[PDB]
Amino acid sequence: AYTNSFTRGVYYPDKVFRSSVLHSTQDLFLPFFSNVTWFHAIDNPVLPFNDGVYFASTEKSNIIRGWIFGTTLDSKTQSLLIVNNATNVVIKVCEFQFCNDPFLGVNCTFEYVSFKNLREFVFKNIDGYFKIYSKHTPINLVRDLPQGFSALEPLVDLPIGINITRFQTLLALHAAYYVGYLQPRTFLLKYNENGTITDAVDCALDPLSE
Amino acid sequence: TKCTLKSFTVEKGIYQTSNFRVQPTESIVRFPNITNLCPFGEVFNATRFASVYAWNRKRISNCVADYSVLYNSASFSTFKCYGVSPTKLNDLCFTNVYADSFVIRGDEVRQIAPGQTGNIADYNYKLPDDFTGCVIAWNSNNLDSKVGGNYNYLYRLFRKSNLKPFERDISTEIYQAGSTPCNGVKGFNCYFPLQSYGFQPTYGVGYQPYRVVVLSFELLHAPATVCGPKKSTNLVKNKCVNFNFNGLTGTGVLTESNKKFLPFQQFGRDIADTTDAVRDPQTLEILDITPCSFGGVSVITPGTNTSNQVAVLYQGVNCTEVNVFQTRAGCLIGAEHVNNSYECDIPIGAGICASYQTSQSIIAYTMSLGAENSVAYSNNSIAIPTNFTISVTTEILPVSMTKTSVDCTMYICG
Amino acid sequence: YTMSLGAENSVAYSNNSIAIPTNFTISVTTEILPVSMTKTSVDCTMYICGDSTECSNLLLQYGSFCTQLNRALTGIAVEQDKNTQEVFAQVKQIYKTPPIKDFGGFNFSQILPDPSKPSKRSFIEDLLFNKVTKFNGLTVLPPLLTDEMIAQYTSALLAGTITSGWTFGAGAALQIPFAMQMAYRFNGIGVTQNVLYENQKLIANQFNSAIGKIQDSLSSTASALGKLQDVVNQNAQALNTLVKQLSSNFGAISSVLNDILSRLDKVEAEVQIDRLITGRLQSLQTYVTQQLIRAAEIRASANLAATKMSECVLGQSKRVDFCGKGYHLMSFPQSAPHGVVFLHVTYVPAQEKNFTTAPAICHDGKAHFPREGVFVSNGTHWFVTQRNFYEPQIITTDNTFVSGNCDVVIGIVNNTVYDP
Amino acid sequence: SALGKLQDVVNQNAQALNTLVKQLSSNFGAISSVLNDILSRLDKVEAEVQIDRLITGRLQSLQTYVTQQLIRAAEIRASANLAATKMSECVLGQSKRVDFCGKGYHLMSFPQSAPHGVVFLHVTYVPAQEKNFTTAPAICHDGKAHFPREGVFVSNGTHWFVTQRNFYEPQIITTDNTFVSGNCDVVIGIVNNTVYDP
Repeated sequence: AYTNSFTRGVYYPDKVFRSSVLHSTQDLFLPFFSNVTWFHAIDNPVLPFNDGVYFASTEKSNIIRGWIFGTTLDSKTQSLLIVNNATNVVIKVCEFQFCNDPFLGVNCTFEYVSFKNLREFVFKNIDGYFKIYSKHTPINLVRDLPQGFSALEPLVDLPIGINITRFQTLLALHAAYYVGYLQPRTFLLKYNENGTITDAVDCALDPLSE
Repeated sequence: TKCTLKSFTVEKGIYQTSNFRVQPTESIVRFPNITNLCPFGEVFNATRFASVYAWNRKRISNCVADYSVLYNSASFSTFKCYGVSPTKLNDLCFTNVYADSFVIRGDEVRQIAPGQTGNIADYNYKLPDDFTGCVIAWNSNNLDSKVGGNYNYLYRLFRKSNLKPFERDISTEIYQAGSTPCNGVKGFNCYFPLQSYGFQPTYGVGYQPYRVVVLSFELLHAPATVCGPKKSTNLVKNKCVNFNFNGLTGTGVLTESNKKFLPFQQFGRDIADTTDAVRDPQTLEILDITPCSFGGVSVITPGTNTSNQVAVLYQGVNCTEVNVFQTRAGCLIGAEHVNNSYECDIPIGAGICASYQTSQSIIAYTMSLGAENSVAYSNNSIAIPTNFTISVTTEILPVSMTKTSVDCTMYICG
Repeated sequence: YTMSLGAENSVAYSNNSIAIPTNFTISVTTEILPVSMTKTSVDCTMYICGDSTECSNLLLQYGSFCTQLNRALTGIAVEQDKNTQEVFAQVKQIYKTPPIKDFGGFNFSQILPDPSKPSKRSFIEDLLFNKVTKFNGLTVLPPLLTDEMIAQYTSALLAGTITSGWTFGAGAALQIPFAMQMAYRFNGIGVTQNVLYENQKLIANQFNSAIGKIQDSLSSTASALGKLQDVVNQNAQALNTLVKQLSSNFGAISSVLNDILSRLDKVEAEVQIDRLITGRLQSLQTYVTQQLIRAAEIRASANLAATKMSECVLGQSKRVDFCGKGYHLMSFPQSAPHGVVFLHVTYVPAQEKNFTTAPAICHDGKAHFPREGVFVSNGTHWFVTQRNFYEPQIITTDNTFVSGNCDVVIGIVNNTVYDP
Repeated sequence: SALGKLQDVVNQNAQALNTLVKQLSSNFGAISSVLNDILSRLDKVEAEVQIDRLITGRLQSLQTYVTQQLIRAAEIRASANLAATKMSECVLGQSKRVDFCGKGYHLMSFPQSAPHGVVFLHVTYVPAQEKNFTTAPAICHDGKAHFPREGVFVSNGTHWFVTQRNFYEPQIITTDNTFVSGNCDVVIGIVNNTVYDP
């Protein structure tokens, strides 16, 4: 099952204000208009991480609550954990094995806490500086992602140094969601007067985009 | 002017000489209040470090220190730096520091730098060749060696392939050194990948242990979690000043900002991508860097043969920033304005022209394009000239130049 | 596809026939030329060293490169005034328009100085000025002339050109009525002056209409400013490159000059800054070289414009495809950003008609010839006409001369040449 | 000061050579700009590096000089093309091109040599003494319209005359100096007058 990625998976490039500029960079990005896998909350498989990921979920009961990432995902060594515990957000790298089907029933070197509802995220590994970006909004559709622009906003950099080869999403249980991979791509951007990006081009998309 | 033109005599004209940058009025310093002491004392007096394949990436953050305690320290047998000089460390600010630290024999300490080779570099700790940081060590035969050999210290002697920059690997699996298919079994061409030093206190320097730290440095646009011991001033605005924010030196008008930032933006940047707006790290004040006014100094003069007097055009300047006369072209000091208009003489810009005249002074005026003339036109008017003249205008053209030649060889090499 | 070279046309050559036109057009053909680029200047020390005194000293190792860079951009900057002045300030006196427009039909109003507006721009010049689209040691100097002074010169040139013919370039503006002016331009291209008066109402209305069509062309056509907008874009593009070049490393550890100085010992920073200096210096020499070449290129267009001014405005050129296409009558300058626009006014024949011709005629058995023009017949009678308009005149004593007995000539014919 | 163009060319060459010389004093990051110092203080394996800086610097100054010379030579060549054209148009003939062979209606020109240049003395006409008159683009006589074979029709009030277009020289309108262009009706601003017949 698929949806099109459209121009989804765009995120803020650096911590710099610029005045309305048509700026450019090469970075890990979601390939424009790629088809990307569609999932039904009947299923939360283990997926590769590869270079980096886009994830998004279309919800109203908000069944999605987190992700687990790492080498083993069974906690036999460190494995990254993220869970939005409602008003708050847990992050850990724990070797403690939680439930072997990993849902909330309705030692760690790091441990911390901070269909209309589309929640969107982007994840990448850079020299063990693991960077994450985000957005969430109401939308008027279940089956496919919205075609309009927005640059996702930084959550964290995690310089934790884990070999994240695999990951899986996490739930609260007694929705639909979508996943795809980033690629090193040359890009063009459109800032505004308030230091804020407002459109972008994947140069690697086609000869016009070049 | 005389020095710009490298001569004691100068003709009538208008001449570049300098740019008057309105001077930086004071030197601001601003840093995060992160002034608790860094654990470098515990690092450089550590009880021990790890065996070198498992080198300690000890992140150092959220603190400050006087590095002169360290770079003048009698502790070190080795103290080296890359992309930085140690005298500057007390001015520096860093996003993070990482004290990549371990024990090895003295013969392998020379492997610990960019471009270096051998199994400690290649199978235990490989630097980026694009490093920024420092390499520090002390001979530890006093503490790490023991009689009968201290075998608690180890290194990777073998691996299938060399380490990438900052790669780390704890695997104990048998190294297949050749055609023997090891299948987890040691033997001929099937070896354990680690080796133990067995440090005896009687060993010579080549086998004597060394405690080692490599300070890997991170410097990026995010707030400086580390600095040297240097102390902030108060903040200042709306004046041309010298400044530092978060280790970044700069100079400009620290204007109040109409430039709305996003919350995560520590800086804003020019078309040049040079820093162009800044945040006070403590006061969280977004400052907009308007340039310090930088007037090109066009000196206006008759010739020194004629007169010693002068006028000055600071190009693009408003006179308040510095008798005087403002223009669209900038601030004209020392000329005398005139309501009349004549033909131009020294051209200045935006229709302004000047000359020196009689009580003598340099007048400045808007130029006259010429005599103005209403023609006697109609549907029936004519004029026809009853008399005429011959005339002899003289036209001058260059047609050649002096044929030079150079032996590039004898010119360069004599 | 293979491009068309145009549609083909086998012209029907013969030893015996001519096509001679019965009607024409007073079409107006626009032309555009650059005259100046933006007067930049770079303080090479400010650009290279950015107020690092350390760098500012170190640069003396490279000696007089920084002075000759200022000198070269100064030389360009000076000759921009020269270009702008030498195109427009060709007229010696600021002629001003008469209070009444008694031209004999020609509705100049759109290209004149606007007599109501506070600035002397024409209606068409306003469309042009409305069509067209730095902090780090780079600077832009002002033009010497103001944009309104430029309008006074184009106004004056146009006013002399209206009130006095071409005479105001070479003498006083000897006044003569504008209908007599057109009769001279006609008299130039072999069109006998009577032909103007014989068609004046129509001829003026063609001009008026053609002017209106140029307004609409410039109003509609976003590409019309192509040459002038190109010159602006190239110089903006060059500076934007020269600014972004500040950020190249040239093999230094950083392209931020202050950053090196904020990390390093002088003994290191000398080597690093030797790279940046050599880099920024090579980039600035590159820009200056391209500006010198582009300034020579603009100076060709400035000499070309100054000549188009000296010929097409201040006379009637004999040079085919110099003052617009075809049998040129007159031209008007209009100002623009960085450049100039010419309206060229030209007589173009349009309605052809075919005829029989003989290069000579025999009446006394001696050969007669056209004192000017061609011998022609439709087959009913023989006539002579001037070259570019079908005015059949009876072949007479009055429009011919004789050159001996007929024997040598070929295609010659018998005809009854009349004597009054 | 009239000869400023030629003196400027000489000054530009002199300025360029003096610059090219003076750059030999610059060290370009070498310990001395005198080549013999390095060769008399240092020894080959070290000496080469400083010598290579001097080579690089001296060479880049020479590259710059040659490049400015090419551009400057292109300007002089454009000026030589202009001169060659004025020689052919103005000296080997007379120019129809207004002001090209000097300002005014051109008569003739004389060349004179000068160092690195040429000068022309352009002999030109300029009109000098206006009289105003009234004018009409045609005459009507005997129900025929008349036009000048050459010249303009003018009046001092007291008389009407044909005259040549650029020097006042009046003559009476005659059947000889006029041509007829048909009946009287079509012309604007035409006037009644007698045209004489000899």
